[PDB]
Amino acid sequence: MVQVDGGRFATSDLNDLYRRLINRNNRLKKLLAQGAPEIIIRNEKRMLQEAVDALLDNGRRGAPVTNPGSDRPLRSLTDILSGKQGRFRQNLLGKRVDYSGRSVIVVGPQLKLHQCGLPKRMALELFKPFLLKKMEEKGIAPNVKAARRMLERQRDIKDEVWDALEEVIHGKVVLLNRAPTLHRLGIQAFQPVLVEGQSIQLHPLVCEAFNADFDGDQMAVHVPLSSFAQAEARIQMLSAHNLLSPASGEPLAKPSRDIILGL
Amino acid sequence: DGDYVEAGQPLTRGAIDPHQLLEAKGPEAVERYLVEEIQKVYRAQGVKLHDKH
Amino acid sequence: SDPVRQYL
Amino acid sequence: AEPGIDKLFGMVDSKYRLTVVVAKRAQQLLRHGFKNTVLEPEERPKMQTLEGLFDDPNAVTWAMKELLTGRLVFGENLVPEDRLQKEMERLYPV
Amino acid sequence: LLMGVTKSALSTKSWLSAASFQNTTHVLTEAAIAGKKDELIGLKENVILGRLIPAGTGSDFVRFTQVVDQKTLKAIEEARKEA
Amino acid sequence: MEIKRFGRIREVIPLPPLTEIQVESYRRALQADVPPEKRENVGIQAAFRETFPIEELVLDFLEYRLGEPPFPQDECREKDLTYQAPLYARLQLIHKDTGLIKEDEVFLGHIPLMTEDGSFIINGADRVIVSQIHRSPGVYFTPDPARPGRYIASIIPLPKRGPWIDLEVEPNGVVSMKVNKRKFPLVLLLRVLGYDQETLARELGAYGELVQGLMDESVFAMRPEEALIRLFTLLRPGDPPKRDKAVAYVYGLIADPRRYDLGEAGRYKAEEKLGIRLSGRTLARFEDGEFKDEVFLPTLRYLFALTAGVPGHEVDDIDHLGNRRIRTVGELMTDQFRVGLARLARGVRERMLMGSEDSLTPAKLVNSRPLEAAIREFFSRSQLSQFKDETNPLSSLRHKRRISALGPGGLTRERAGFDVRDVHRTHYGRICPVETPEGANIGLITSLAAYARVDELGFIRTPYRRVVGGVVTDEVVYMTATEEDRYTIAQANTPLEGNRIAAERVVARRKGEPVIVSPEEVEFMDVSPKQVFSVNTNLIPFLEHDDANRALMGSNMQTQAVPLIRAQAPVVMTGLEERVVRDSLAALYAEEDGEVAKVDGNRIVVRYEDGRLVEYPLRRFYRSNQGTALDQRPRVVVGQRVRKGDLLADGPASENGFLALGQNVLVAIMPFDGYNFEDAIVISEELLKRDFYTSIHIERYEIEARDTKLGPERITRDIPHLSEAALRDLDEEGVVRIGAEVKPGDILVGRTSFKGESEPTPEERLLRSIFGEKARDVKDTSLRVPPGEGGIVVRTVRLRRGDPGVELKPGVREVVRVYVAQKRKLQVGDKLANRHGNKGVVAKILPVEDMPHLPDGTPVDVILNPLGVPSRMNLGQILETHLGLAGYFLGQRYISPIFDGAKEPEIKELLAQAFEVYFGKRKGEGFGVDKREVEVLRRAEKLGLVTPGKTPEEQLKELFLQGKVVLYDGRTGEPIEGPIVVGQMFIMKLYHMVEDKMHARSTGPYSLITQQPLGGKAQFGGQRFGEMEVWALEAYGAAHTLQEMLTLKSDDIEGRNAAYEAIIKGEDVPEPSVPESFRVLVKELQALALDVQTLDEKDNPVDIFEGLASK
Amino acid sequence: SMARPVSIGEAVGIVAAQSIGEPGTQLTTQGLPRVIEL
Amino acid sequence: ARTIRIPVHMVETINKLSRTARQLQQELGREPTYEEIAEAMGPGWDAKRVEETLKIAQEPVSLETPIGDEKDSFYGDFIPDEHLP
Amino acid sequence: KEVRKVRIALASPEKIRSWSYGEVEKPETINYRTLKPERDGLFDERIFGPIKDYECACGKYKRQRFEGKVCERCGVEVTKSIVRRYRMGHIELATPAAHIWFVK
Amino acid sequence: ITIGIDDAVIPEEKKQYLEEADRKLLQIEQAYEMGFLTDRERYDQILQLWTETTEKVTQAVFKNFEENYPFNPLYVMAQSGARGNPQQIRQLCGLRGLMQKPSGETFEVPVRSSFREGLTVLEYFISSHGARKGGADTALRTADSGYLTRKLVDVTHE
DNA sequence: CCTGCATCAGAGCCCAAAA
DNA sequence: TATAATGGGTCTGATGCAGG
RNA sequence: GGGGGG
Ligand SMILES: [Mg+2]
Ligand SMILES: [Zn+2]
Repeated sequence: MVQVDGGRFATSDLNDLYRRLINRNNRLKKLLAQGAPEIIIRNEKRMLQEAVDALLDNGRRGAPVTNPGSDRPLRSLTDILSGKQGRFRQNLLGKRVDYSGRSVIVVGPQLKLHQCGLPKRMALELFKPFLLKKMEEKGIAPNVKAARRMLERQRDIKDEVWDALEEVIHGKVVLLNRAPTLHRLGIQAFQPVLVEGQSIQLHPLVCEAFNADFDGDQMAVHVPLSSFAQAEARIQMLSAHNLLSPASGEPLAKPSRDIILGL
Repeated sequence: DGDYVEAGQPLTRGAIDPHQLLEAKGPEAVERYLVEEIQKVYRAQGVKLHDKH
Repeated sequence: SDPVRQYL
Repeated sequence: AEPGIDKLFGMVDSKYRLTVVVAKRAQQLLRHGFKNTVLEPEERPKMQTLEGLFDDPNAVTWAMKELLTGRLVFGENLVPEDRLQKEMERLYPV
Repeated sequence: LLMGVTKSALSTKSWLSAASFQNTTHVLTEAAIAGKKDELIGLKENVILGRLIPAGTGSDFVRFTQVVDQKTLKAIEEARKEA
Repeated sequence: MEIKRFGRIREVIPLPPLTEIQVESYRRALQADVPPEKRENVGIQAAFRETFPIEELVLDFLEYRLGEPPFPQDECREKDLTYQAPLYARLQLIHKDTGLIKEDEVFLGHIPLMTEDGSFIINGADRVIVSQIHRSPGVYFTPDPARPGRYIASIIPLPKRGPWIDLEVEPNGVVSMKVNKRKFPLVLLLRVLGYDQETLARELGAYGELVQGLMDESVFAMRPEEALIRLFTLLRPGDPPKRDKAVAYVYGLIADPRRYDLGEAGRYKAEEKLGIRLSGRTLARFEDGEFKDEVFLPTLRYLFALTAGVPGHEVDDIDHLGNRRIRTVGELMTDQFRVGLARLARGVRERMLMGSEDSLTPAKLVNSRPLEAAIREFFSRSQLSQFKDETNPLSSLRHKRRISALGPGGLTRERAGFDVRDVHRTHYGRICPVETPEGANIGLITSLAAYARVDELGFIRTPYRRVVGGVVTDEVVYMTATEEDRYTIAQANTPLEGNRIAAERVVARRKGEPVIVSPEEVEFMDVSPKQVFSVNTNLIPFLEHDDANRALMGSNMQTQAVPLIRAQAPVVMTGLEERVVRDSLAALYAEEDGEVAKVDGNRIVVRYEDGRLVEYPLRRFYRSNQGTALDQRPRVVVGQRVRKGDLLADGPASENGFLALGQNVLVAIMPFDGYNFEDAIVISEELLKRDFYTSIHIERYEIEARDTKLGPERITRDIPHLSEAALRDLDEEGVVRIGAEVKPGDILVGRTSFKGESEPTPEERLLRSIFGEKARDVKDTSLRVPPGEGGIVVRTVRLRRGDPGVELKPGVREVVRVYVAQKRKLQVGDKLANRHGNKGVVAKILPVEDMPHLPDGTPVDVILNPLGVPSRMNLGQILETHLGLAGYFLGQRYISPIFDGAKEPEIKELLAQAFEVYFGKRKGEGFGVDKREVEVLRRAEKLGLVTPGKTPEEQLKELFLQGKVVLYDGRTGEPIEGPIVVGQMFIMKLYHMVEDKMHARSTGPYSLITQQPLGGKAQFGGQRFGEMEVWALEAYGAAHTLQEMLTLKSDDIEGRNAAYEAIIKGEDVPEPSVPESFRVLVKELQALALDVQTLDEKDNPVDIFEGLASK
Repeated sequence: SMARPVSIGEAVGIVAAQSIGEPGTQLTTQGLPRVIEL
Repeated sequence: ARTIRIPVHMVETINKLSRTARQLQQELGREPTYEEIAEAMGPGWDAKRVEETLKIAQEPVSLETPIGDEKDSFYGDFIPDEHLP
Repeated sequence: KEVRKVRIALASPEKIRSWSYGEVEKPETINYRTLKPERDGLFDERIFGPIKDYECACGKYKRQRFEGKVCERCGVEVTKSIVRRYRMGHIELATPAAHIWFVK
Repeated sequence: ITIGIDDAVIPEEKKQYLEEADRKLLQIEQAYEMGFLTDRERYDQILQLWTETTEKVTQAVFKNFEENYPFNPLYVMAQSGARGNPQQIRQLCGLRGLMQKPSGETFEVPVRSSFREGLTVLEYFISSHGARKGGADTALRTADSGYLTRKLVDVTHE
């Protein structure tokens, strides 16, 4: 039960399912002490069952319990666990993550196969903690807390801060993903090349594995944090180290479109 | 007419029920049938895909 | 099957 | 492509063992401030700033290069893990 | 016995695998009755707990591999080769 | 410039009013401009005449009236108000016992009004109600899938106005009725109607094979009253079959003209199908004490004869556009109105049975709450009430003409199959075959065809010309799909000499089937090619040359074209771009003839012949729903002489009254160094220099100051511990000054909120207790600019409590709105498209010196890769470029209608006339053929492009007639080794712009229960790494990367906190801990009474709650 | 993908599922339904 | 009947305020202000009290309320957790 | 120790009570004026833990020196507020009810 | 490399192949009204004729290119595998060919136009049915495929 | 024994999603 | 706490069931 | 089972 922005309250449906149960239990205790006839106790007891039923799996047996003046079935414990939106397939086998971003992709013919164009403004957020530490070593700010204060306002960013970021990302890779991720190459690792501009630059040869075109596709960026994650990316996931289809064994990164045409 | 048929050999034209085939010819025969009958589809669409998978 | 109807 | 990536896959029986050796080595280097490196000053990976050349901060780069030299030993049950940790912290402070 | 992938998937020993697939209540009720223990053999089980999966850098084959330089390696062997 | 129009088709009637589907529908429902006695029984009126009189005392309906709106439209949009009229109703209470009559006019609340352009204003936001296609009520016969020689008759009423009925003839031979999912023998219902064995035998009997099979003796052993009770016992297991009780239920399901409504179209379809006349819209009646059948017996009669080849009996195509009808705004709203009225009636009867049966008036008896809620529910939350698409004028015109098969009374997911999404032969001329969504909604959402109109019954009709003998009259007949199938209909492009058909064999259709036929057999003829397609599709020149799959994208994307400050009409138009602007109600026209008195940035005043001085104010820089600027510009000067219907101001994305969705640019079709790859687009920096593809966008920011239990929020310039640099551009009250440039992080409106019992922590008390500053009463809650946003502040609105005219929702002292504007220059990542479905992102902007250029120095604007053409098969863009080349040098624009257009020879004549200007200028000016032009001509003659053995002028002209020119690479000066296609193309800047889409997050907001990052750019969300993404990491075997995703980068709280601390300290990130969403899973299974236990290798329990959950 | 003996630890089942599923999109009892039937 | 329980007498006042406003709106042909209700309620009532009473009378909304579209979005998903650092 | 296995089993009514920190006796949620949780209701701090870290309800004991104390006046344990995610309550049914999973 | 409208080359052979197709078609019509063939048989023979005429015009399109215009952009893009395939090119320079009714049965009347010539509104409409049916097929397949993939991961993940 | 026959649990991903 | 009032307003495949 | 993008 939380207060939202407006001072309004927002509450989980389980509270209403519990309230129904609690009322009926308490009423049952009262009806028993007052020695109600068997017809009345029977109605109360059967109502208690239905209340337990709605709490555990609502709609399973009988009419789904609804909030008043809405057709929406209340969301019971079973609904929380199960389904596409359930606890398992939503919060357990997949999650939203930190250190990630997304933008429109653009072709970057000049890139080497292991590279991508990464907007500098994206990289500053994605690497923000790394940038704060480095900003203290070269002194651009007295300490970590003050350095963060400088990035809050966009006009307060000086030009030495961009050079600071270049030092940070040295040799590190990022992950690019384009959904749907149909096979393991929907994610590949790239060494980012910082660019002005708001677009991600993608190497032409990897477009086939991603099934990416430039008709407006977007891709997601992720930053592997640990030395272990970074190693995994550079060795196992780097685009240049995966050149052949794991399915057929045939070359995946191969000439296409203009490249074939020219040759 | 007058042909010798192994156990689990199709008389009719059509898809074989894998289960009838498992009882008649045993596991290896069913494995053979499944992998090939699947590959038949992918190949017709020009999809090179290794049988191992 | 209908709790109201049953009680009635 | 990672420099000499083909030779690195050569050194191991399974590519995933390469990654583990590299990743652990990079962790060793960062914790001890690089002073346990087997590289010699001209073999040190370098990084170009606006100021000029400095040591490459990326320890994973260091570790792969070190591995290529042959000066690193990898395997299982080489030393109790804890015993290794104290002797290294003795040779190369933190 | 031959079962399609769906039936086969639901029949695995791992109840965490099966219950995250489909038929969650059925899977979960039969598991709780049986007092089932998930040994965390496969991947989905470990993903759900946020563990290090038993593949790639997580396979037990490569997991414990140690690295040591000849300089540090010898600097350990000599003290121990004595009484 | 001159405008040369092609095409030989003389179009008799012009397109109908394009929003008439909206305007006429609602006007028809409200009848506000009709005097009450003259109202026809339809819409609101019919609803009242349905809910009343209310029986026990009798409450009767006299008449209703609609007032004037409390606030005008602009005011409603400004104040977040609904644009609506007060509804009143005169009611007379009659006492069935006494004689007493009390009459009063009761206030029922407000009803929303439609604006002039066919849209609505609901809570300040403009909305559109999308028409809904559905199965027409009536009686249908479909073949029974089970028995290949039998049929099922289905009786379907209007949605929610009755049950579906099925009359299957079961394998035992007796005719069964299926109602509300229950089956029984149909004979039983027949006896209830008062039928005797003779009537069924005498009526039917001819089919001794079927008529005798319906006959069951046990049912006849009882009079109509006993049979009525017998059926009820079948239908309601548990209700005592009391004769008044049973009659009531059966009456309500079948005979009640309140609970069962066939359509008005349903009644006609029934009368026409069975050849009978219905006295009303119900399947039966209660008359003279018994039930008298209307529908059931004729429906049985039609079914039996068609079960044995009797002539004149057919199955019905349920996807035929004669059997599927549209529910327009008026009908949809009236259904919700009828529901709200019936609910109010429950209230009347319950109040007419309590508080003294005498001391009651009509004003006290009526509670309008159920009616107001039903109407507000429809307008606010219905699936058919949508946020207006007003990106550009065409967006809203198309939106209003959309047809949805979903919503309350239509397909669901899972529900909708293939038959419905298909393009039916009857879609011809009625529903556009091109304009539909790609993906899951394909075929469910469509667009009204251009010449189509919906008749009073709800069937879409299309115009055709009469053909008598061989002479084509000018009389046009609008036909439904059913009537069209009777005749033989000629194509619109069939040759004519005068009014006579000039060809001996014509191309025609009979029931959609194409057929070759002689002029003696020709009954009608198409009005125009425009009538087959939607309005968006009709805007695609050379459409006959485009593959439909790409034309679809062409249609849809014009909806997404952003209004440009320099917007121009395309150099190749279809001739519809004028009508769209006029019907859209974006521009501005002269009412009568007159003289222009005044012209301003803000206004235009016209003095007409009438003498009246009419002032037309202009809408300037208004922010649309999608943030594109709706802006009108004056096109006339003081003293200009105007006629009736002449243009005064241009709306957005219009140029001199023609639809301008984009700009005309000089394009070269050729690969360019891989910046062209896979539909990416290369553009010249010259476009930005001259402000092509620049658009204004306004974003709205809002903040409330409210009363809290901790004290009032205050909007103030005093914000704790902030420098004057941060507050510099804020006015006295804490609001940013109009005209300031604001960038991310900047304060827009200062606000303070009182601190919770977190009233500064003891750690914080001591720190403050050092710098001699006491910790303040208020904290800084100021509204700031989001990452990536910002612009110039153009407007501020402040609404307080205690200021004249304003009252906010309870508890809120004051609301501030800040309007921020941006000039958006085209940039890398922005999306462009032409009308043929070529779409791409700007991948490179080259400086003018790198652009391929003509010999005479003119650089091209856009370079489009030719690899986009052949697989896509959209060639209209190619002809558009060629005709565009001629127009660049001849200084002209063209009108090429669809399917009656400019053809190749005609474009060639025009191209020849252009070459003289491209070249003759040079030959005079004292320049001859270039050296490099010879090299290309050499290479071109190897290609079979030019005739060998001709002068260079002759050969260049041969290339120019193929639409190709010599092109020099600006990086070298050397020519392109071959001739390249160059010309003028119309390209639009679509609404998808990198500025809006770029997003990144280190850490940020988390969700309440799961503690995983929130979603979406507006929440500063994290990206979703889903099941398939985890699979990717698993197949790579990147175990540590994956674990980071599952723990430190998400819900492992100790880990994510610890990891951040490590990075800012330069340490490596720590090994992760248990993800919090797993603990949630555990506790939720305990809530289900399941014991979930984490065990070690020794099978002892492991506590993942670290003692917190154990006593 | 490496044209060489598989490394111990490669998650092969997942690679099998991704390899089989990815083409599913482009497949026209002569198409994808037959694959599912098997 | 209420997730946030309200004292019985207070519920009676709220219903009265509602009842009153419905009367005021039926004669006026429009929604009354806080002041018109406060007058209609008699002595003791100012506009401020009508507003405060309505704030108190507000019922919470479901975290599982669909955010429109009804397919894949819940209201609770847009609510940050302000408690945990 | 390290987690190697996950077991799921039926819960006895005894064990369900072994989990519970209190019986929820009232349908109340939070007090309409103070907005603090109503005692013995669904959000009670006496059952599920303190709303504020190391701070009791009435505020007699406000910091970590008493981690583990249960306030005599208001009855709330002083520990991390995080426990409101962990500690279970229970309802004592007057007559037993079937668990629908094992029925339907 | 560019694409102008003249780059889609209608082969001279087309008119011949069409002349052959119409005289053949008339002979099959005579056998219906003269009672040699059934209603089914007449339709079946027409489809066969037009399939083969289509194939003929394709080879003619590609032969005319290889022999007389081997560097034509369409030809070059198609042959190298840069873009395009024979059937798409056949629709550019040849005939569009037989189209399908909304059900599944093919129309007897083909689309004789090519995108270079431009279609007739009736040809355009006849063609629309198949485009839409394909779009709905594709839309309904990705869900079936997606679901298929998830089962496979779940059965093999360990 | 076997077969209808019903009741249940499935139905692609990521992003704007305009409440 | 006192006239009397007494019965409601989609489509598919798998699996476990009462029935010729 | 759902307006727009891929
Ligand atoms: Mg794409
Ligand atoms: Zn206390």
